[PDB]
Amino acid sequence: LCFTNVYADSFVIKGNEVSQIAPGQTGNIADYNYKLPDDFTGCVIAWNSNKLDSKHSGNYDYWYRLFRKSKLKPFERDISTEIYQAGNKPCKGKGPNCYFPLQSYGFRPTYGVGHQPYRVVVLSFELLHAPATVCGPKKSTNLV
Amino acid sequence: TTTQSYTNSFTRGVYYPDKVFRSSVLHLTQDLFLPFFSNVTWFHAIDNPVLPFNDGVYFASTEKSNIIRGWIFGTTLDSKTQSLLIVNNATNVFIKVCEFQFCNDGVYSSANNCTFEYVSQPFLMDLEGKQGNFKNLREFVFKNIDGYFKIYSKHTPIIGRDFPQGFSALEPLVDLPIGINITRFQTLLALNRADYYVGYLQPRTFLLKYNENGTITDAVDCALDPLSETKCTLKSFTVEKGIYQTSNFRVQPTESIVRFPNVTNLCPFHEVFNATRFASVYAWNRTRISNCVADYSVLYNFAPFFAFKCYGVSPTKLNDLCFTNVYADSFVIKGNEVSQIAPGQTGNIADYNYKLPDDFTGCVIAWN
Amino acid sequence: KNKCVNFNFNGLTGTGVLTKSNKKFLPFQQFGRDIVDTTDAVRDPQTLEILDITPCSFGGVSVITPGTNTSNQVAVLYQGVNCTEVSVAIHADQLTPTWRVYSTGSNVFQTRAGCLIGAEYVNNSYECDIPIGAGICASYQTQ
Amino acid sequence: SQSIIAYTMSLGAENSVAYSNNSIAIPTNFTISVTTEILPVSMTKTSVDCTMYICGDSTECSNLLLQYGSFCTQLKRALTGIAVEQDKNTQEVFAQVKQIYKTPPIKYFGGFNFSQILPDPSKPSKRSPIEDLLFNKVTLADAGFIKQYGDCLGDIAARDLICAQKFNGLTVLPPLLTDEMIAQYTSALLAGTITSGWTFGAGPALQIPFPMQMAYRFNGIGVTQNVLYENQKLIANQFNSAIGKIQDSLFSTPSALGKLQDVVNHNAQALNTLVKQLSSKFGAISSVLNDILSRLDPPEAEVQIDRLITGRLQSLQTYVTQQLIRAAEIRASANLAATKMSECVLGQSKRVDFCGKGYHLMSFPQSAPHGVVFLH
Amino acid sequence: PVSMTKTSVDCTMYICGDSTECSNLLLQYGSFCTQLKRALTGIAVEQDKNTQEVFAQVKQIYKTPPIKYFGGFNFSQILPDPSKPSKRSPIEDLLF
Amino acid sequence: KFGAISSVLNDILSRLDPPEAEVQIDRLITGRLQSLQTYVTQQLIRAAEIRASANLAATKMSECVLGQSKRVDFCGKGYHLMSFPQSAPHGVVFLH
Amino acid sequence: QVQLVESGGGVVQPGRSLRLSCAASGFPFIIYGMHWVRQAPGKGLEWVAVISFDGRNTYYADSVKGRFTISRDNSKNTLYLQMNSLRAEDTAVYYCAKAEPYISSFDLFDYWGQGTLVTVSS
Amino acid sequence: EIVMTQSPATLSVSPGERATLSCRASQSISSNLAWYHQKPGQAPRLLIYGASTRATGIPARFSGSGSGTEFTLTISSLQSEDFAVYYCQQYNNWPPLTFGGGTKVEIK
Ligand SMILES: *[C@@H]1O[C@H](CO)[C@@H](O[C@@H]2O[C@H](CO)[C@@H](O)[C@H](O)[C@@H]2O)[C@H](O)[C@H]1NC(C)=O
Ligand SMILES: *[C@@H]1O[C@H](CO)[C@@H](O[C@@H]2O[C@H](CO)[C@@H](O)[C@H](O)[C@@H]2O)[C@H](O)[C@H]1NC(C)=O
Ligand SMILES: *[C@@H]1O[C@H](CO)[C@@H](O[C@@H]2O[C@H](CO)[C@@H](O)[C@H](O)[C@@H]2O)[C@H](O)[C@H]1NC(C)=O
Ligand SMILES: *[C@@H]1O[C@H](CO)[C@@H](O)[C@H](O)[C@H]1NC(C)=O
Ligand SMILES: *[C@@H]1O[C@H](CO)[C@@H](O)[C@H](O)[C@H]1NC(C)=O
Ligand SMILES: *[C@@H]1O[C@H](CO)[C@@H](O)[C@H](O)[C@H]1NC(C)=O
Ligand SMILES: *[C@@H]1O[C@H](CO)[C@@H](O)[C@H](O)[C@H]1NC(C)=O
Ligand SMILES: *[C@@H]1O[C@H](CO)[C@@H](O)[C@H](O)[C@H]1NC(C)=O
Ligand SMILES: *[C@@H]1O[C@H](CO)[C@@H](O)[C@H](O)[C@H]1NC(C)=O
Ligand SMILES: *[C@@H]1O[C@H](CO)[C@@H](O)[C@H](O)[C@H]1NC(C)=O
Ligand SMILES: *[C@@H]1O[C@H](CO)[C@@H](O)[C@H](O)[C@H]1NC(C)=O
Ligand SMILES: *[C@@H]1O[C@H](CO)[C@@H](O)[C@H](O)[C@H]1NC(C)=O
Ligand SMILES: *[C@@H]1O[C@H](CO)[C@@H](O)[C@H](O)[C@H]1NC(C)=O
Ligand SMILES: *[C@@H]1O[C@H](CO)[C@@H](O)[C@H](O)[C@H]1NC(C)=O
Ligand SMILES: *[C@@H]1O[C@H](CO)[C@@H](O)[C@H](O)[C@H]1NC(C)=O
Ligand SMILES: *[C@@H]1O[C@H](CO)[C@@H](O)[C@H](O)[C@H]1NC(C)=O
Ligand SMILES: *[C@@H]1O[C@H](CO)[C@@H](O)[C@H](O)[C@H]1NC(C)=O
Repeated sequence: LCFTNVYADSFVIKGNEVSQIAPGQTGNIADYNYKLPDDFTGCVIAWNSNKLDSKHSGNYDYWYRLFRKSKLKPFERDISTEIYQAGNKPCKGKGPNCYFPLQSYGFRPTYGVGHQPYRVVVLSFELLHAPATVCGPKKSTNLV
Repeated sequence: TTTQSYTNSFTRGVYYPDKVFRSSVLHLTQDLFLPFFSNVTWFHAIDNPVLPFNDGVYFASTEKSNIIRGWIFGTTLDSKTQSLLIVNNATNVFIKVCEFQFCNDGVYSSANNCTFEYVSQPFLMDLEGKQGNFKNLREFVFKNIDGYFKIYSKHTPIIGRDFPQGFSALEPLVDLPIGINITRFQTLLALNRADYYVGYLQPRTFLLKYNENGTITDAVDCALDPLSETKCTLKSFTVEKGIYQTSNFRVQPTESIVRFPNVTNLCPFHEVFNATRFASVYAWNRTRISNCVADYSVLYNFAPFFAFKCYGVSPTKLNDLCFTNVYADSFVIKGNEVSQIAPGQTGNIADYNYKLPDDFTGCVIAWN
Repeated sequence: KNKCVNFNFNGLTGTGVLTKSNKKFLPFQQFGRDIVDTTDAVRDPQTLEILDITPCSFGGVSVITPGTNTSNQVAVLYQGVNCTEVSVAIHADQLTPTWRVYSTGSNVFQTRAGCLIGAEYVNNSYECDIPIGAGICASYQTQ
Repeated sequence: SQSIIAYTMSLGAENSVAYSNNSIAIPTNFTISVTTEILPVSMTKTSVDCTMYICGDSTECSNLLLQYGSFCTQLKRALTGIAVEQDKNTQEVFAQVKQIYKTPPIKYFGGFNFSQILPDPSKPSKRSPIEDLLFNKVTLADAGFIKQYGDCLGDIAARDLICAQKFNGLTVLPPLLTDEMIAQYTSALLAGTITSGWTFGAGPALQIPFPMQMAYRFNGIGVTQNVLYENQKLIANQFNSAIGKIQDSLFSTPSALGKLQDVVNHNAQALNTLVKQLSSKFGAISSVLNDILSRLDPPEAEVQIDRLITGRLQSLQTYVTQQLIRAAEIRASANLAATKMSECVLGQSKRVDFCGKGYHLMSFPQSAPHGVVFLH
Repeated sequence: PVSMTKTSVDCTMYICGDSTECSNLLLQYGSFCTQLKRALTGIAVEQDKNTQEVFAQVKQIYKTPPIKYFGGFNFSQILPDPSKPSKRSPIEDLLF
Repeated sequence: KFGAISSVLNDILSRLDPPEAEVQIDRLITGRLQSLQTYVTQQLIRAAEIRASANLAATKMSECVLGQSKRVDFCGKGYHLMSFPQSAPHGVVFLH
Repeated sequence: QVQLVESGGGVVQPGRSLRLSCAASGFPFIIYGMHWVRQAPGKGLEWVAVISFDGRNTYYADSVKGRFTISRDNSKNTLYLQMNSLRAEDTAVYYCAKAEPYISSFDLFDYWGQGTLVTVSS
Repeated sequence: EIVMTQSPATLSVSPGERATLSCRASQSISSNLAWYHQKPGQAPRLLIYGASTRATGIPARFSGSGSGTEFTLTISSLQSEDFAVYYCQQYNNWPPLTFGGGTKVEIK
């Protein structure tokens, strides 16, 4: 095939998130962290990686968001540290009724399969009858 | 002591199916209506038999002032299944779905586990023109479709003889979601100081004529005579002179013949169940069963089973399925090991002698 | 009331205009319908009054233009709408057409097939040139 | 004393003739009979609209419909052609003369009474009593030229068929020629044919006294003018009696105008079925678009939305095809009516059983709703 | 030609041979083939009217005189033949 | 597209697995066939109207050209004398 | 008093047909379902067929399904059982039993008829 | 199909004492079971419905108990009209109808 441009998005998620990650799905990751378009034309790749995101005594380096004002548009990022507002209190901080938008995605070498550090990269294409910047191995013959 | 004479229901027992206003329309509905001219059971009073309840019941009664208080519904009429009570006193009503014990006559003797107590205006409205000749006739309709006990009524001192002939609709009164299970019906009597007309509803199609204020002036049954369908196929109440094609007719089949050339198609089931040297579990003989018709009655008569559990198929449903191949692994084993042999199990046999896969589509048979 | 409004009456979602009615609703009745199963009346939950529901205003627009080499003036005909209803709609700017034809007052005509805006009226009679409808024809004529 | 019987049909009264080598039968008296003939000329002009019918003010449904191609432009041309064809049918049938003539102020045409068919000044519609009977015996479900918008809220009771059709976006357009100027056309034609003879249908109108026109029609049927000139009063009285009795024949009969009523009923029934098809699920979760969009996920709701589209559009296609067939039959009838008018009215026709049973003399046109009525 | 064969095609029997579920799902498409039945009925009535118009042009049935000598013209090939039970001319017999 | 992923068969056959490609293929077939059916139906209607016009033209030629017609307003306005035919692309023209 | 009397039984050859009847009186027959129950000699009771209070719902035992037909006539207070293709094992005595709604539509056989014998032999 | 096994095939007791009968079900039927009385040559008579409720017009000497799959029928005092065959019938599974083998009670 011939693709005009290819977009690669890479992120580490948990086991059930692999089932979650798909166009037009439900869940906190699917609505606040990463949303694919309904007419998605591409591939998603998942492989288990428990040797790079795990160590003795744990590793809480990764992050994920559960609190956002509205849904996430497809292919739109929302990196920010704004405390979610509960009700009408303007609280700016952690604790009562004013929560941090994002929580730890902490990983350890000994979890369940659904809780293992799954590595996920998505591939997105925009195939149509158009010019190409990406191609495949095929030699060009002579014109007759 | 009561009688069970028979009378003709005439045209009666039409209510408002829905809560939508119509004016000068001939809307056609499909629901549970009491049929047109038919037989109803006319009772008397002077003991209180328990009539059945199915697909609703039509109740009618004419009386001077009051001799009948309420009704009791539900199953087993005891302290094991939920029941009803719609007894009506002189001022109010006592709708409650509860687990009364029994009374044999201060109508209940237990209210342990029950709720949904309801009270409202009295149902029975009685008026007299300074004389008792205005025999108040009351028509009630109950049904229990998708729970939601509906009650319809229409109170009018009609001419006074008996079940009358003039048309009369029924206005809903209450609609409460009890929805437990109703199979019986009984009527309470007075305490101390010519009725009981009962009809049964059936699923039919009716054509109802509407007035211009939203009342039902008339109706036509769709299955009573050769006519009454002509008026339905070109929906109207006046049909001109002519010939109209209404519907079609079809004869029904009577018998069923299953003739075949030959059908024994013997399976080795006998050869696997009549064996004398069933191998041990450590070396389980596996017999391949193919090119035969699997009748499970031959397995039914040969062994007085003690464990005929099935996982992928129903034990009742085995003669209606076709299988590509059948494997019969036979091995004599101990008692507790019979319960041990099952998908997703553990033990000295489930791990070292014979392991059943978690996705096992078949049945096991154990007989002493 | 009387303004084209959106309503959500207990599940009923739709647009329309609501007025008083002289219905004879039974105390039990709640809704309204007609021959072809379309809602046409609703009992107000409060004050127990029957309010009818008229549809919105819609129709077709037809531009009656002369030959394009000869002029560039055109006239618009809003079909099936009283020309005071459309006139306030132009004034309130709530119509789907974003193209607005001038309304000089001398160009108004309430015909029987709609109302035409952009052409003036006379009281003479000529051979029909382009058919408009309901005994009316238009033409390009020298002043 | 009343019952239903079954019999075999009788083809007609048993009669025999008396042929012989030398025998003739020559009539010595005649009679004047005025029959009637009714022909539809046009039907109700309707102009359906897509999008609104299939996708009620929904952007997503419109976007989904856009993927089906040009299935909403070919259904907006058939209806326009049908309407233009109806207008052409009316123009051909009625507008046969170029100049409008007027009946003379006095009405004495040699004893012939023409008041029943002539316009009545007292009535405000300027129509003959016979036209009035034709009008009052035909009921129109939709006149079209009503502008009934503004009284759906004033309907007070449940809305009728017209308000509901407006609710569903199904409109009707008014005819170009109103029923008043059609009646004026018929009046001009009748005055021309009863004053100037048959000359006005060919060239300039030349006046001719009515007894002389009757005599030359008699001569055209093969009987000399002497017969008319000898018994003018008898034929005048017979003409008056026939004209008087056709009015009672139309008044007393249940329905002699069944064709026009059938046309109206067919159109109304087709519209009613098209409207009723809007409330069927076609195999989806529900028949309401606004409900299956707030109960279902967008990526899946498309499959349920793409059933109403096909059901509604197929219903619309059957409606338009049936309308085209009806238009073809109506056009054939209109062409026959135009030929009959041009032959029997503007002259005398020799074709047998064409302008009524028997030897033809004249014919008078009358206007009827969506049709014409002849008096042979 | 004057008329064609009248047909009365039946929806449920054609589409769903005595199958309750198939008839029930056919009922889901609304009044679709009711128009088809009405159209076929109209076709039948139209054919009957066609043959009536073409043939029943006279109201009194005449008969030929017993003697057939019409000045030398021999019509014996078109008038009905009494010997034939159907009472049809030889030309009609060939046509049949 | 008629609701498929794409309107080019060669594109939708190399961008989907065969078991799933049939679902998208079985929409183009139906759209194309409904378009074809609509075309053939309008063509039949047009052919009927053209046949009616051709029959009228043949009758007019046989009446006005090979004789003189007494019918009023048939062979032109006024008393008829002759008619001359002229050929036209997909039609005929008379000179009354 | 309620009386259930059966009739129509007798001797028959294999492969033939027979019809039984059970007349009912003394109770409101039209509002109850009825049952046919047979008992082969030396064996226990066996359930055969059932018909509802109007007639739309009928169920059959697997041993007689497709051969036995059950019907009623409310206008005469009689119950019928049409039998076709009789085999050897169909020799028994048949009882018509009134039904009384309990837990389900019909679970209790309250009144039983005297029954009639049917035997099949060559 | 729920099969219904009669623990006592045949019972023999003299008049006066108590007789106990047992009937078992293959699956759970709650308290849905009935008992019938059947003398040689007559029509069956209902005794107990619901496994614990006595039928109308029946002396108190009849009683039953049990739930699930194990059911018992008890007669306190046997009499001259009690020596007959007793059948236990299930009705929890409404679609089919099954009966027990039957117990014969006879004079010792
Ligand atoms: C031809 O037929 C006419 C009626 O069809 C006859 O006229 C009648 O004349 C009598 C008087 O003689 C009237 O009373 C009657 O009402 C009718 O007008 C006419 O006489 C007749 N001609 C001949 C020669 O008999
Ligand atoms: C022509 O025919 C008319 C019929 O409409 C005659 O009118 C009649 O007028 C009288 C009263 O003079 C009414 O009683 C009658 O009902 C009818 O309307 C009209 O007189 C007549 N005129 C001539 C000259 O024949
Ligand atoms: C009219 O024409 C008939 C032809 O069918 C004649 O009948 C024929 O008569 C010949 C004998 O000459 C037969 O051989 C033949 O089979 C047929 O019947 C008929 O005679 C004739 N009649 C007159 C009066 O011309
Ligand atoms: C800008 O738009 C892109 C594409 O939608 C989105 O990913 C990004 O987050 C936006 N910018 C910021 C700072 O949010
Ligand atoms: C009502 O019962 C009588 C007598 O039992 C019977 O003649 C009549 O047919 C019954 N009515 C109906 C509708 O079956
Ligand atoms: C009737 O029952 C209601 C409900 O409790 C009660 O309030 C009222 O006092 C009762 N009336 C009589 C007369 O007992
Ligand atoms: C009470 O009755 C309800 C309704 O039948 C039932 O759901 C609930 O389990 C019962 N609770 C007890 C304690 O019996
Ligand atoms: C009512 O009976 C039916 C049939 O046995 C059963 O499926 C349902 O659960 C019962 N309802 C209740 C509330 O017990
Ligand atoms: C009410 O009870 C009294 C006292 O026992 C008795 O005399 C009277 O007859 C009873 N009334 C009725 C209607 O039973
Ligand atoms: C309907 O309303 C009208 C108008 O008030 C009234 O005259 C008529 O009696 C009413 N009819 C009924 C049945 O309510
Ligand atoms: C198979 O069994 C049938 C039924 O008993 C019998 O008629 C048939 O003869 C048998 N097959 C052969 C080939 O004999
Ligand atoms: C073995 O077959 C014989 C012959 O029919 C039979 O009597 C016996 O019961 C069978 N035994 C088993 C265990 O199948
Ligand atoms: C299966 O193998 C065992 C080996 O001991 C043998 O005893 C038994 O008869 C075999 N079963 C068959 C051949 O059906
Ligand atoms: C424009 O149209 C008018 C119409 O009569 C014509 O006279 C004129 O010649 C046209 N212009 C050109 C350039 O042909
Ligand atoms: C134009 O004619 C109308 C009659 O159709 C008349 O009412 C009006 O006054 C006339 N206009 C003028 C300016 O006279
Ligand atoms: C007519 O003349 C012919 C001559 O042969 C004769 O046979 C016939 O009888 C005549 N007609 C009548 C009616 O007498
Ligand atoms: C439009 O015409 C007039 C003038 O405004 C008035 O009756 C009303 O506004 C409209 N007509 C109707 C019938 O609503």
